Amino acid sequence: GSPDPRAELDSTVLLTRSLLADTRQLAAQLRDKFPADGDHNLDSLPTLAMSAGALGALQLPGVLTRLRADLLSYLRHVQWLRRAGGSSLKTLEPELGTLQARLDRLLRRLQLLMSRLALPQPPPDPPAPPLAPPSSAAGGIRAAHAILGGLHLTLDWAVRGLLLLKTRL
Ligand SMILES: [Cl-]
Repeated sequence: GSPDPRAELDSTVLLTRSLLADTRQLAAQLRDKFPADGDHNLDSLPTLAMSAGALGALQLPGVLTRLRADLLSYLRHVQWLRRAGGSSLKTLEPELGTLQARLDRLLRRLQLLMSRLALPQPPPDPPAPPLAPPSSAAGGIRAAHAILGGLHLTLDWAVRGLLLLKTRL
């Protein structure tokens, strides 16, 4: 019948926590093999909003729209890593492929949530051009740290924001 927004957000948050745990684990595996000297970023990754606090029903559609777009970008980046990241990342498979599959399951769940709740859905933003290959083997590893770290942070803020928003429903 009519969906219970609170229960739908609870379910979505549970699946997001799962993906967050898979991402944290792969990031630790990557750092064990290729230690990193400080935080790493990529220009082609979305900007983290870290939007928590003053989160009410009014913000829910926007939070979900933004998370969908961010996760799609992260998916493209994971796919690129597996494709052109370089031989150095071969042992991160099959874990990176499994992460990609679970990221797809979360995207489907978000689309289902927005449809069931009759929430306005975004206009198709033009797909970004292809990602260039890494400039070097070390550049590919830095990119992997940036992609996994950024995905971790995106999912952490999604959990936090969606649970704070749920408290006002
Ligand atoms: Cl799903």
